[PDB]
Amino acid sequence: RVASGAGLPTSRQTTIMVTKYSEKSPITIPFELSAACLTYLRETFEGTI
Amino acid sequence: ANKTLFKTIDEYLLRAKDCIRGDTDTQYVCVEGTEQLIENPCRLTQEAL
Repeated sequence: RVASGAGLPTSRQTTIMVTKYSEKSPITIPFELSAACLTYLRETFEGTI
Repeated sequence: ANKTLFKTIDEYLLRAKDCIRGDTDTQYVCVEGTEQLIENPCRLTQEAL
């Protein structure tokens, strides 16, 4: 605020209050495997090379 | 306004300034203090450009 000279209206106090909010934006990516991959990952048939 | 030179330029600095209200679409004269006076050098030279 700035003090006023003669003849000019003096300025009053003010209090200004504002609010802000967040936002959301999820992301997704898939990956897929074949049943043969899942079989051969666990199972070792007869152990050959 | 036809005083001596230095009194003339002092009167130009103080008195010879108009004011126009800047809120409105049409030009209205303002009263002292509400908004600052406008320098107009044409008033000293007494010419239009």
